[PDB]
Amino acid sequence: CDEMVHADSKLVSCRKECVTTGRALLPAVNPGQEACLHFTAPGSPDSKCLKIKVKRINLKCKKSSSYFVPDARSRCTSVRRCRWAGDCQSGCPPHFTSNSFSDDWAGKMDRAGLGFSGCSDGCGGAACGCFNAAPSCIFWRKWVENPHGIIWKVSPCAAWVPSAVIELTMPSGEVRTFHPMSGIPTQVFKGVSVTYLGSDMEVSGLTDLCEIEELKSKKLALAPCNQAGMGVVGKVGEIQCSSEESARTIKKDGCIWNADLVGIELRVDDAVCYSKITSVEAVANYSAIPTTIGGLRFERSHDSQGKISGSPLDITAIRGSFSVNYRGLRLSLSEITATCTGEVTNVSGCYSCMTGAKVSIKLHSSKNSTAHVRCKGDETAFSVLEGVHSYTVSLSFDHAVVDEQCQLNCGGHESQVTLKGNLIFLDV
Amino acid sequence: CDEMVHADSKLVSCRKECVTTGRALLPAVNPGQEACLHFTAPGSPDSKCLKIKVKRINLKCKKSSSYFVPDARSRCTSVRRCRWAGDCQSGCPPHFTSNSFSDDWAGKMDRAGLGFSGCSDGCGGAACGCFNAAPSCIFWRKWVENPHGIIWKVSPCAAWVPSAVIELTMPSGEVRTFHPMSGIPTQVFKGVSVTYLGSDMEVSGLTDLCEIEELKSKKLALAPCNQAGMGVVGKVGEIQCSSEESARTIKKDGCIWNADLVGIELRVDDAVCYSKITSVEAVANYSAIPTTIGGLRFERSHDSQGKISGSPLDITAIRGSFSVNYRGLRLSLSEITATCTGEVTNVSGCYSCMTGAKVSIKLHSSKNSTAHVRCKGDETAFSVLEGVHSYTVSLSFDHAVVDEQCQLNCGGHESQVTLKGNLIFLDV
Amino acid sequence: CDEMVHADSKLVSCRKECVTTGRALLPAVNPGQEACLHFTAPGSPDSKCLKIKVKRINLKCKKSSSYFVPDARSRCTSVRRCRWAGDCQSGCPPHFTSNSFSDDWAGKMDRAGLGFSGCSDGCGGAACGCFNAAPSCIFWRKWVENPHGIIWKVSPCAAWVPSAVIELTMPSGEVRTFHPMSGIPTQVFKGVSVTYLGSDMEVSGLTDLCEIEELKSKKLALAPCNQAGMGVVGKVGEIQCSSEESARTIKKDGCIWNADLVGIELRVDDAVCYSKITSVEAVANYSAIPTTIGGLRFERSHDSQGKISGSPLDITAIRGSFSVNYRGLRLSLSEITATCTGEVTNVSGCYSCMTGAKVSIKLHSSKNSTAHVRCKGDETAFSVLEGVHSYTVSLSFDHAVVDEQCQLNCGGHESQVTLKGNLIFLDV
Ligand SMILES: *[C@@H]1O[C@H](CO)[C@@H](O)[C@H](O)[C@H]1NC(C)=O
Ligand SMILES: *[C@@H]1O[C@H](CO)[C@@H](O)[C@H](O)[C@H]1NC(C)=O
Ligand SMILES: *[C@@H]1O[C@H](CO)[C@@H](O)[C@H](O)[C@H]1NC(C)=O
Ligand SMILES: [Cl-]
Repeated sequence: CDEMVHADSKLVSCRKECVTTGRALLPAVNPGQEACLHFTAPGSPDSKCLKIKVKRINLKCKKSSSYFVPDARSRCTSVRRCRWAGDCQSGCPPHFTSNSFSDDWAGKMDRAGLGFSGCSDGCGGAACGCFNAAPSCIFWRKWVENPHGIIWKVSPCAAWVPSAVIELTMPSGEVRTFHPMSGIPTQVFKGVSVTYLGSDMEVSGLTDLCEIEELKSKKLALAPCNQAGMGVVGKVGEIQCSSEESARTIKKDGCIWNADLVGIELRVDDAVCYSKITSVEAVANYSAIPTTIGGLRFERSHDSQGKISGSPLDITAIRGSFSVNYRGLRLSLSEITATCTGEVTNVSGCYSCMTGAKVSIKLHSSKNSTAHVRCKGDETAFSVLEGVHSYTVSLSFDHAVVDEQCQLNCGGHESQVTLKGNLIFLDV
Repeated sequence: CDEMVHADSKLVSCRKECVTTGRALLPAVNPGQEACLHFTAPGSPDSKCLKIKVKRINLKCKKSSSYFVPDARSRCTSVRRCRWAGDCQSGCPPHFTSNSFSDDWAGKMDRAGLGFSGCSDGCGGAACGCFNAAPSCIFWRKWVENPHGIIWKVSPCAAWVPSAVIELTMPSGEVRTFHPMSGIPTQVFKGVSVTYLGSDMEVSGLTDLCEIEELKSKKLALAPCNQAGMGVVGKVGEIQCSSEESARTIKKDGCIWNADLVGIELRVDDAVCYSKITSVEAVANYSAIPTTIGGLRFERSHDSQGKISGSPLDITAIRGSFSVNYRGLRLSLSEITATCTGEVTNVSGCYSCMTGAKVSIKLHSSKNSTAHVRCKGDETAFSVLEGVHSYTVSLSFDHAVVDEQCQLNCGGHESQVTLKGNLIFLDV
Repeated sequence: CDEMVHADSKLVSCRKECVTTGRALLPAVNPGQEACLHFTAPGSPDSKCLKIKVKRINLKCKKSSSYFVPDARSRCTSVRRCRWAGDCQSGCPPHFTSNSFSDDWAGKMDRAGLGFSGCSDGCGGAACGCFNAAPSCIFWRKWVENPHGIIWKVSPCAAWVPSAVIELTMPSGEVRTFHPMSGIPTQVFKGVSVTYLGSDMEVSGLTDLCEIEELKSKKLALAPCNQAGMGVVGKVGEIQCSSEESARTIKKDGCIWNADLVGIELRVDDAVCYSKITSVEAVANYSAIPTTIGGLRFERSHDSQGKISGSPLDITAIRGSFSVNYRGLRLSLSEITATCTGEVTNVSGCYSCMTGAKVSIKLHSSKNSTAHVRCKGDETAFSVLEGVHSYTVSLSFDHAVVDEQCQLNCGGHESQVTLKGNLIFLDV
């Protein structure tokens, strides 16, 4: 097993009772690493074997206020009336503001729909067909509608919190996998308890991301977005609604937007509509779960405290700590370093991209361990299994043609592998 | 007294002036947790008691450049002059640019204020009241003003750093509360010194936030904003000024903006003003201190290193570490586990929101300790005091009606509590 | 030789054979701090000296998808044709959309460039030079182009990862300097190995930054930007291209933009172009490296991964951890505390700014150590050398005139220093 215990002590704890007790500290346990502790009673040379393993440490999205986003399509129309016809009596009437409708539009329109209307001056003379010679009125409105009724629920991730899953193997052979309470001792067997002291992750300053979920396809995505109530043009949430029903038809009462998302000019007798709306569907496709951002792999979650869980691809970039309290027993450790040799089969993917290149490598390891791969461009560490298995790791490059040598290491035994491949650049 | 010492050692330290010394390691102490260390001399058979407690670990806003924002109101005006009247003598004069003013606007306008002017062509013939038939001139200006003179100071938080407040109890009973220097030993009494080794915090990737302060009400807020010199439309700082005085009237001499924050459409005989300005008063009211963002509660600070200090609601998400060096003394520990039972009195607030629901719980604790509450949807941990006291904890829910059971745990003694209440969804 | 070892233990390590081994834990080592370990054999007076030092811990930009940004300038043109001249036969022809070009534009236009065209009505009657009285047609196009051919490559930093550099001094005096792999033991000499357990940095929630590099000057900057494919107006990346070739002339096949970055006002016979494009050169100039953001100094990197390395100015805000495994040897430590006295020579710079004021201080230290400076306005810590040297440190103030007392400390020896200076406020 692995070298995980880095401190062992005999302590005198009191309440006035006082008992001599043993206490071991495991300060840095990466996921996949395993400690094997043996406890021997005074009378019997037999040892009880306890195994302590960090199965996984998940990053959980700590959400802010959620909102809904419709699949918006731009729309507009316009009608012109002479200076003595219709509502246009001596210019634009004062009541025709941004939420006004004209009876001369004749097109099917949602009176409760989200949009922006207005009155403006048009051509006047008889050369454009008006008895009056002064300029006329052009009643126009630009608005958005949601055909197909596609809706996403957007939840910005205000922060990310580690959630550990530990695996403890009893001397009886029973395996207990659970999310531990930090600082709370877990009684494993007679005289011995295990306490999870907390988690550490070396990745910091993660860019702002949001959980995006389509309400009737249930597909998940993770991408930047606006906070609830914000409408910065160019991001998901520029059009947002406070409920699913409001987003179904984009109603005024529940949705907000920036009216400049639809461009409208005013010609003599028509209007051209220029959609400036950012496609939420295109963002959901590009950022679809599973995805890799900032060296963190984000996938669908196996628990209920968040549908998305994250973890670094470099397995040594996140760690747990343990305290083992044992009384009436003597501690011994099972420790051996690992060895591994490797060959890389293919190197494909993209360079200077968010995902990073994909390096395929087959590797034989003497035991379950952690393999390290270090190039001049990037480094990573991943868990490997005993025997011969193939692995696909993510390494970043900044050039198209890759032909360099990198180092491979398990437990201090260093080897070399050959990366030969070609990478592409993604469009924006 | 809690279980905080996880390693104790006897060392041989030299300077060669070699001395045998003891050193205890406290690697993970949450705020509210407390260690009790007893030291006995080889001669005297009784102990001196030293108590080490992490009172608080505060997150301090590491500010970038600050700026000032006014309570801005959109505004514009326009006048139309025939081609042989007024300054319009030969169409729009080239000198009349974005900072030019017309003496015909007839408004008590601030000629030093931030805004944008311009001249455009209008209706020409006698059909719109001009003897000349060539097209007239429209002198217009869109600008922004600050009635009531309300100003906010905005300081973007480029990063957050932990600031620990530790509390040492001497055998004399004297309590010393101070912010320790990491790595600097603090002499407590004869032969013993304690050293703070640093702080750890698990919440990562916190969204960009800014300290916002009203200048003559002093009320604080924490919300997203532009950096200094940036003017993204839709966030605080779209209009920003380099001094309090320039923001009082929004002077062009010290303020910057995007002129598209105000839309102006030119029609004959008047112009309509489209306000696209984000209400800073609306943002500061919603994000008012105290506020809870991403599992962190931000409140007014008790020190002088910034007016806002943050801390995780789950107190086990932040921790400090100590080293205790003792010479000529034998270390013994006071350690006892806590038990608690509780009942939940009220469950109110919102769901799927930034702050989270509020769970009120009466709890009896056998000692100062940490209580854990784990539900199927969320989990938290909070400090409790000895005896019967009431607490208000924040738990997140994604549905309106809450009627479920959750687990309560102090020191590995688990009981159950029932949550009943109704929650509302926040509007954007 | 500082006090870095906080735990030493004797362990029984097995693989049926077992062996007794010593293991020392160094849980918190700041940059510049050094541990001195001495190993003696039971029957031998020969002592072997081992020095463990953290040279520095660097933050590395974990890059997202890269893109290219040109130095764009606004441009537009316009022509007007009477109702029966040119393409204007029956009003504006429908086949003239945003990507159309009129053959009557005088200046030569890049028909493959990025821009936006359109047809609009204008003055009609003989008062503006047309026989027909119906409104004429105005053919216009607003676009951007890249004179001088200046291009930047932008790489958003999705996250930051620490990268430690340690140096080990052998008993032979040899110094071995390398970036360690976390968890991999480094054999130093017979019976002793050193393992790096990981890095902790207390700075969290760092604002989103991007690496900006001019392709032909190689100058670097670090500033906020748009993600790849995003075009929020007001940030770097509002105009972005997927290749250096597309950015050389701002072609449409590879670049994207928001057409509202160029404003066009169509008047009777001319067109005026309004540029609201954010100057990238101004951002790269202001944010040029080396720069200080959020208490972290970002400088040109000395390694191969990334051109930029970050590190806290407060050296106690980042730390490494070591484990020393030694067999058949007894451990003894060399530990001396430091003393230092100092006086500040000059206090200049800005207040309420991202960089903070710069404080120059001459300081006499008895050894290599860490000096702490505590004011009521700010606190920092920096590495000092043995002897008398001058240091420049960054401390933050919120007022213009500084007249306050501050405290200096090395190894628990506290004195006082008197900062006096004047600071200025930066414009937006
Ligand atoms: C190695 O890992 C595999 C899969 O997790 C497991 O089945 C096997 O028992 C492990 N080997 C050990 C624990 O020796
Ligand atoms: C429990 O905490 C309170 C306030 O934090 C303190 O006054 C009291 O002395 C503590 N009880 C102990 C240390 O036994
Ligand atoms: C002090 O630091 C300097 C520079 O880091 C180094 O050259 C010198 O050897 C150090 N002194 C020691 C290790 O005693
Ligand atoms: Cl972080």
